[PDB]
Amino acid sequence: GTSKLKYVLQDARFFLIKSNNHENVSLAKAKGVWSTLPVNEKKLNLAFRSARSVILIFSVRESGKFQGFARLSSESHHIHWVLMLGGVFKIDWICRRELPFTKSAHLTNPWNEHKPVKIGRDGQEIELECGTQLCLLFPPDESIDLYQVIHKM
Repeated sequence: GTSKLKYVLQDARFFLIKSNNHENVSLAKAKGVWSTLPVNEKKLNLAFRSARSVILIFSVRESGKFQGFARLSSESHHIHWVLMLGGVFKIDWICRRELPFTKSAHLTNPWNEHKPVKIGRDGQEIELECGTQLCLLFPPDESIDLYQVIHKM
């Protein structure tokens, strides 16, 4: 179902994460971690303290798709990334399935000039309504149990 997912997303904040290669997103899916440049690190740490859930929505450059989304479970703290980096965020994946950009063409992001939500620099914040609808478009990931994520909120 979608009900626990909607609960996790209620009043969340959303950020677009752009990776230049699939290897880094694979590492993040395997190890439950993400790292970003300090300008984005500072924004994510501020957001983590400010909201019930901070959701990272991942897209590999040139792939034409999102590769999934995850919830921050920690601030950054001080991984063989394919590359100055900041700390390491621990994340819990909510969906490890892909979503093609063709399916999100009706969603615009007011915080990026109402451009389609696929468009944005690494770290671009996605407004609440747009980000919620974007996450709800992903195919359900039946391997994930949101019970454990709910308890961390």
